Formats: sequence, C-alpha cells, structure tokens
Amino acid sequence: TGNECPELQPPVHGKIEPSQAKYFFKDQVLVSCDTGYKVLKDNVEMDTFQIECLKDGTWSNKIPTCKIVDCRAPGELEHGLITFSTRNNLTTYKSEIKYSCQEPYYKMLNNNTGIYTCSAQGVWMNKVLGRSLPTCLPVCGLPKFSRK
Amino acid sequence: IFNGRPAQKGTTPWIAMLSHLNGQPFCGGSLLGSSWIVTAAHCLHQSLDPKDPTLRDSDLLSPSDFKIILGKHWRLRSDENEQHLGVKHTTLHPQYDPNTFENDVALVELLESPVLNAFVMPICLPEGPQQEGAMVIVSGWGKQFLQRFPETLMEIEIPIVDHSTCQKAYAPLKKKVTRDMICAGEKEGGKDACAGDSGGPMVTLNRERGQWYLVGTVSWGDDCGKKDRYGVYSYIHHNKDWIQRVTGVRN
Amino acid sequence: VTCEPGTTFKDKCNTCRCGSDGKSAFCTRKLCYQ
Repeated sequence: TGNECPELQPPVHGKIEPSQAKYFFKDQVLVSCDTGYKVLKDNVEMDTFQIECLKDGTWSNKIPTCKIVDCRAPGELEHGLITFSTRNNLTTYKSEIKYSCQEPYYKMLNNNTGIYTCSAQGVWMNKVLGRSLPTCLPVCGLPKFSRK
Repeated sequence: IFNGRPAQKGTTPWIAMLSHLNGQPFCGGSLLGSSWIVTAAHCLHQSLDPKDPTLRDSDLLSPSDFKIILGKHWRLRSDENEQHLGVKHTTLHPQYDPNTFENDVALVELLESPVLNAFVMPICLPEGPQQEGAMVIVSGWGKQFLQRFPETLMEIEIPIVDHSTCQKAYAPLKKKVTRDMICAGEKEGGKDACAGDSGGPMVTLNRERGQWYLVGTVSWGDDCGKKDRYGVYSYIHHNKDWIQRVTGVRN
Repeated sequence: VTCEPGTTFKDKCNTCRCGSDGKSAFCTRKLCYQ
C-alpha cells in the first residue's frame, strides 16, 4: 500500500511483535526481551523499544540489544559468609548464592535452604523468606572444654 | 559455694558476674541468646521497706549503677578473657514477690552484645521439665564453708529433690514453696550455694543431646548446707513463656 | 543469732523470714557491703 521496509533481524534473547511477512509505510513494531532480560538503548535498560517505518522505506532506528538482568551484590550477613555457585562470581539472572553461617558459634534459623537466586525483577530472592535475609543465632550450651 | 570444687577454666562459659562500677561482685548471672542475662530478681533491687512490702521504680537498681562481666574466672584478678558490658534495661517478673520469693527471676538487657568465643557463649533454655534426682551443677563466687571467699569460680554437683518431699521439709517451719521453685541438695546437707551466689545458674547435661541446659538460678536457703534443708532455686521452665516473651530467644 | 518469729525483716542487704521458732531464718543469697 505504501513503500516496503527491510525484514527485521530479531534481537538476541528477544521477541518482535507483530511478526509479519512484509513491513510497509506507517507500520510500527515492538522489541521485547525474554524473562530476565531488558532492552539496552545506550545507555538505558527499558522493557520495550519502538520503531516505525518511514516514507522512504527505511526503519526509524537500528535494532537495540538485550542486556541481562543483573542484581548487583548480595547484602552482608552478620556472623555469616556468602558463597557463590560459580568461580567468576556470577550475579546475573538465575544465578544462586548460599548464605553460610559462621562456625562453630552460630547457626541458621529454621535450618532453612539458605539459598538466594536472582529474580527477573533484579532482586536476590529466597522462596522461603523473600528479600529478607537469614538470621544467624548464637549456639547455646556447647562448651569447648570438659572437666579433668 | 559450700564444700565446693574449683571450676575448670572454660567448662562454664555462660557464667556472668554482676558487679558494681566499683568492681566488687554481688550476684551471678547466665548469658541467654546474644545480649541477655538471666538472674534472680532480688539481685536487682535495693531492700524494700517492710512497712510497705510493695515495689517501686525508685527501689529498682539503676542500669547506670552496675556492670556485667563475662568470661571471668578469678574472683578479683582480671583476664584477657574478661568482657565488660553495659546494661540497657532490666526487667523483673511481673508476679515477682520480694517477701515470698515467688517468681524470683529477672532479665538484664546488654548494651552491646559480647564477642562469642570458647570462654563466652550462652546456655540453653530448658525445653522441658526435670526428673527427680537429676544431677545438676551449681556455680558461683560465693562465701564457702568457714565464711571465706574463693580465688576462683567454684562449683558443686548435686541431685535435685522432688517438690513434694521438698515442701514437706520446709513445713511446718511455715515457709511457702511454690511450683516456680525447685530444690537441690542431699538429705544430710553439706553442699550448697551461699552469700554471693544469687542468680548463679543451676545446669544439666542432656544426653543423647550433648548440650547443657539452664535449669534454675540461685534463689534462697536457710543457712548454708544445713541438715534436712535443701537449697532453693528459681525454676525456669515455669517462667520460660515470660522469658521468651521478653527476650525473643529460641534454642 | 535469734530473731522475731513474725514475718519479714532485712538481714543486712538480704531479705529474710523467720520460722515458727525464732532460731532459724530463710534469706536470699546476695552479697552485701553495707
């Protein structure tokens, strides 16, 4: 009906709607990313990014790329230590950390899973507690010395 | 501690000393959780006037006027194991009776939590009641036989008496012995706590748990180590609910 | 070391009670300096 526009090359880890055989003048599409990824247009991470096709048959903007969700650094635990599930210290999407509790004077509450994985909402999470950190408790009645 | 044996350095890490800013001791205590000390209530108040046997804010010993010492062994001499700590609040039992001695238990909030180590660490709250004849251990820096003071912490290992046969002993001298109280000692007397032992703990070993539990604290007694008169202690399981309510301590 | 076999008196810093006889008294076990 108008002028035709180059078939779009989808982003890595990201959809495009609406998917069409051909694209024409006045048409407009939305670039999305998988669960756990946002769209990066230098230098900001948004949920969708939009482009139209112009009278001259070209796209209004180049296709952006999907940068992974990164929940930064796990919060410190008093009388506790953090250990990672990878040597490179991954903090990106779906990566796990185990909150250990310093021995032998402290133990963890409810002896919970103690594992924290990254939610796609960019947040370190535990399916028992949530965003709330574990609690490390004093160890009662266990003297290091016995009598002669 | 009458006819006692010197405590071995590190076998009683929960023991706490209640001493005036002066340094001079006056009661015992036991560390609960991270920043709490349990004691006898009467430790924490100046002797109420008999003309008005009721309690007042003005009667209670002030937080600024005493300190807590943890990891102490020598009665007067000092250590690098000692940790000197302030007092945020003190809380007596709401049904504590200064004249009857009922509910003779109180809690002291620490100002800064101590560094937990081999010589300093808490005792467990009792997860249940005590059987007749259970061997307990009682510890304190109190006056011993012949009325002198120790250089060290002193302890005694004694059986618990059944409440019934304890009551029968303190009647007909007409002194009440409530459920909140517990007795430890042998028929013919000989081993007891004494002056300067109040609040000092009475513990048991549990097996096959392998953990030491707090049973009760030094409360009162006739004289020290008298025949047919067992020493009375504050039963803790009876007031565990309150303690957990106040402190928020789970084992 | 006798006492009035009534009810409540203060033996130094410690609180006390006397039995049916005025001979013996049951007291708290705190340390005094007074």
